[PDB]
Amino acid sequence: EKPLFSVLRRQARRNADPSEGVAFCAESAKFKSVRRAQHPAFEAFDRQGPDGPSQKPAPRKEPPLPFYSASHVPNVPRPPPPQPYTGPLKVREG
Amino acid sequence: KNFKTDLIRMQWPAMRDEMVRFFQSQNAIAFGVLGAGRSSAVDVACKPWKRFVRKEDIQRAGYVPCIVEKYGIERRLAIHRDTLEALAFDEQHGHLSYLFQARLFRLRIGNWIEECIPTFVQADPVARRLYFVKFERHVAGKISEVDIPTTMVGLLACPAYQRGYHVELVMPTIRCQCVGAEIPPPFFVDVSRLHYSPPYTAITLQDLQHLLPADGSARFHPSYDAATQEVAWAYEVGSLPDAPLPADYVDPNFVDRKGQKMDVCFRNHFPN
Amino acid sequence: WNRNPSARYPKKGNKGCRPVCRAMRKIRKRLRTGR
Amino acid sequence: EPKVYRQREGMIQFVFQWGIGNSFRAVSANRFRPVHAARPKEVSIHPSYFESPHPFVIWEPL
Amino acid sequence: PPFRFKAPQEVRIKVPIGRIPPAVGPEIRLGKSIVAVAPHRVTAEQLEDARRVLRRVLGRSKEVHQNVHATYAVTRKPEGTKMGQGKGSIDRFVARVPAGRILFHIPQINPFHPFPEVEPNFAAFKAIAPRLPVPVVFREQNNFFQMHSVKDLIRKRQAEERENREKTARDKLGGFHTD
RNA sequence: AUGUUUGCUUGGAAGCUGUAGUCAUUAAAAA
RNA sequence: CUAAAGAUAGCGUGAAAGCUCAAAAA
RNA sequence: UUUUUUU
RNA sequence: UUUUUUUUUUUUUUU
Repeated sequence: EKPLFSVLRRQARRNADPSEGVAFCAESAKFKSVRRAQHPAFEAFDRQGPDGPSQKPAPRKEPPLPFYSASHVPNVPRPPPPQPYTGPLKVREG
Repeated sequence: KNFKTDLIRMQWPAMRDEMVRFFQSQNAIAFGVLGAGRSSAVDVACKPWKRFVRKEDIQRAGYVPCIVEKYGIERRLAIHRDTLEALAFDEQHGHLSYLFQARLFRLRIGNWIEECIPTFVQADPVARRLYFVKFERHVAGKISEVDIPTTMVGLLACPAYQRGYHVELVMPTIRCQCVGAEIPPPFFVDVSRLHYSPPYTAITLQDLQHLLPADGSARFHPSYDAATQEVAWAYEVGSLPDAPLPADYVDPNFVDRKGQKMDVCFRNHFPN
Repeated sequence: WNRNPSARYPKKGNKGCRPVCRAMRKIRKRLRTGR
Repeated sequence: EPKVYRQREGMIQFVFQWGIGNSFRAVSANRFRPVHAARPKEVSIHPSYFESPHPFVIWEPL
Repeated sequence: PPFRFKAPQEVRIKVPIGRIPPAVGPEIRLGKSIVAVAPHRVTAEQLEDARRVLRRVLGRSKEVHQNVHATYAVTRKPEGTKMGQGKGSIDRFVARVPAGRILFHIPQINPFHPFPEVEPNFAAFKAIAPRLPVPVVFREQNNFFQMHSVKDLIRKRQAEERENREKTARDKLGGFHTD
């Protein structure tokens, strides 16, 4: 948080190609993925994320509130500006 | 000994067949009553929205204006009040139903058919009226977030309730991701087996997970936790523990005209 | 109750719904809007 | 007979920020009042739209 | 799991007398529910008396919940003050209850599904509606759908039996050919 | 209609001064 | 004649008796 | 110089 | 069911 006047240390980048688990199968003498088969849509959703520019808000986990609550009011009349992104960078194909 | 008994016993097999046949016939429509393999779609006609026409005019005329907007051009339609409200308010002593937003409307305009789902509804708080209803297209293969309602019809068969214990329905609706050509029907909570426990008793979504389509078209929200996401409770009245006020609580008595919080709420000396 | 003085006689046809010195006009509206 | 409406192949969704103009809004006096506010609108547009014929013409996304 | 959430606390701060804003949308609550029709002020004593009457009428086995809490403070001129000498001391607390807001509700679900011939019970709400300074209307929403109704099936069966009977009667006399 | 004035309070409590419970009738020359 | 009849909804008495209603039949 | 009550 | 309203200056309600 505090001010810094110096060149920041080198930060290693993160990959974009996660691993996968496979197991042998004698019924075809081949290695099959351990993940459960699903719809392409589901597969895509889980992997990348929601398809489209926008989506619906998240559902409620906790039980409802026994009394009314004005949850449709923002925290502040004037939200602060967005903060910069900080983290590992994507690795470009060589 | 009497002959009527004998006759009745002899005739019972025949009588059974009639009920069997009646239920079969009833079931035939799909080409039990509470089965998951039941469609819920509706088909209604519409009228075009004329140029230089206001909302008010249409409303006064006896119609509900609507528009259709995603995966296509913006289309304007008008649906009869007596036709729309009937679906909207499907209870004699109820308000806007949950099921209203969980269907597949096959609207017909001119020479075109649109398979849509209402998203946005503008209804009177007290009176039963519809001002404006928006629609969203549904295309096969695209993820569609839909809130499927739950039913607890089989409440009489509850040992807990029989014994005099209190039973509640926590979750009225469950979120799902529809990909298929049709929306799954309302879920049924089978409460026939719910015994009272000293601490508390509850039912989760893991039990109801078996009600989803076999083809895998529908799926619950990943955010949920089937191992801990309760849907129904069973406890004793006046035997609950004390808990503090939630941090995300907003007092409705300090809301501005604009929908903003009062200056007072930002003060140090502002409990809750 | 508010019934004696002349600032509470309703408008009749051809007055504009706001004659001189009226209070009930703004009282009823306010009442309905919230008391 | 009746037919099911189907969108054109290759179409995608796109959110237009700031706003969308028209004949009316073409006029300066008929412009938007808080000109720096955000007025997003979701519209379907072909990806090929974002292709200029001449190099001297470019498309600023922001 | 279930919890007994603590009620809010009154705010000991002088506030304006501004108007009551309207409601955003209709509030849906399972089971029986009582709501207002017009905006007005309600006092903590009024709400407490309504709660006591509801509890006495219903009994100790049923459960009830409150949806409105008294937090808005209001001042009053003490007896013995001049025209204008500043704001008066806090007098009482009221709750800004706009039209359509819910006051009380019983999540209890009618178990009697195959008995649509009987209207719901609103004796508890009747016992307190005269007390309230606002007009109230009873409400009871459930998960019951048209599709899942036995009335339709009964109707269908009656029709079928009628038809069958008619057919039989016509065929018996032999005034027309068969098949 | 009947077991049945079913039970505990109560000097006494029948369906009908309080409260708990709140189902039992059609069946053995049916195999 | 067949069918049906709440542990008991409204009267009544001193502890009782008695009547009526619901259900059933028509 | 009254209107309405589907099939 | 409608024409008839504070038409509450008087008569009149003649539909």
